[PDB]
Amino acid sequence: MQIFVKTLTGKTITLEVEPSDTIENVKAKIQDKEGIPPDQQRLIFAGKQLEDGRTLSDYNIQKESTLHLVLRLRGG
Amino acid sequence: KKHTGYVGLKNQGATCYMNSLLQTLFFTNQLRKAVYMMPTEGDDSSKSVPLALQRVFYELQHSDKPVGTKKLTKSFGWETLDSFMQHDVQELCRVLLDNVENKMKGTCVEGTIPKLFRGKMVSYIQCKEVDYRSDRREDYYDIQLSIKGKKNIFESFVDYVAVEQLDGDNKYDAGEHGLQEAEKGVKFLTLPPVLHLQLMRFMYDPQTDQNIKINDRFEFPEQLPLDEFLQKTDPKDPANYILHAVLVHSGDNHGGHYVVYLNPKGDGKWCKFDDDVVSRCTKEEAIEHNYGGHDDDLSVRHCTNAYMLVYIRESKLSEVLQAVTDHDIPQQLVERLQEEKRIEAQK
Repeated sequence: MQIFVKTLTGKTITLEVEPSDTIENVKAKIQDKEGIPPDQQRLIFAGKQLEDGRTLSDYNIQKESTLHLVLRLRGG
Repeated sequence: KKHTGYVGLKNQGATCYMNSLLQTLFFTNQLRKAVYMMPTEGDDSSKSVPLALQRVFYELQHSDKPVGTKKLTKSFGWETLDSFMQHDVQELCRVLLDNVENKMKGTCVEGTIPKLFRGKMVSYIQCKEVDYRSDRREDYYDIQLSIKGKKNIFESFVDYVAVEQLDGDNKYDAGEHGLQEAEKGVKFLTLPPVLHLQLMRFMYDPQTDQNIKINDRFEFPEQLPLDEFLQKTDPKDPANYILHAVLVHSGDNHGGHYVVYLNPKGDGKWCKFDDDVVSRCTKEEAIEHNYGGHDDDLSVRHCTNAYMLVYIRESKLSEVLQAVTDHDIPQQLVERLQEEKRIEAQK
């Protein structure tokens, strides 16, 4: 199925995925298109930051769902 | 001795990000009350995040000196060294509210968090060459706003709802129609009582694998009308928002410091909360000064600006920011806490 991701540049890109794909898989597909290292990626959907290890069907992410990609501004 | 009326939070090492969030949620009065209400009687005071939050909130509300957060980090299951790692405050917010929301499920305060922070959006897709349209409604607990090239929050929302072209490399999958060119546009169905805005102050630079923070100037107002961005507006409840808190990040994401400015009662009377130090400030110090974009400047001033914003809906303000008295705190809680101020005494 095809899902969307709003990137850092504010543009919406498509990703071809399967319900059983892991968040790590998704982050991987994003690196291919946007070139951002997975370890820097934070995926936000339905108010939740997607957890590595879980899958898309775990978050009921269906076709046409839009994920939101953000990075980090760490501070202490 | 000092006059703010409010107390700060002690830094454990690199927990400024946690302290800013805690003040932010502590002054979301309606949520604080809901947390005081959680059933913590039979909870292990070393594993319970809800008991830890209740404790931190109670202290902030009654103490007259900085509040510690060690029991909070302990209930997260962290070891001492974990308090020495810097973190993103919006990330902490997503993870924390989710955790507290789940813990509230099954209780009398169940659903409180979605009620305060969750909204709904509608995504419209349409094929340019084939007559086919498809919608998708999605919840959200905060909005990431595009900053680059945007002068203010209005241009940013205008950009958020702007229709986009699903072109070439990102053509839309219609189904029996295969990959087609289409337009995607997003609108809001609802905006929550408490609105969290994450300012997209980043860009990834391929020639360093690094996130280079965007410190450009970006204006946000004290009063924020958002009816323009709702699919359908309601006369008895315009989406008029009032600025409540400004979460400020200072530095590059190679080390930074978090601070939060709030006007707790939503009355324009601002204070700056920098870890253990709470001080009264002017509106400009909390607002304009955190717009950013002070370049050619060779100082920290250029990299110090708003990252996360908190607005409260005008119509919900008196409820969300309703005064909290001891009357709102369960005897069971007060007593358990005071029995701790004891047990930590005779030992």
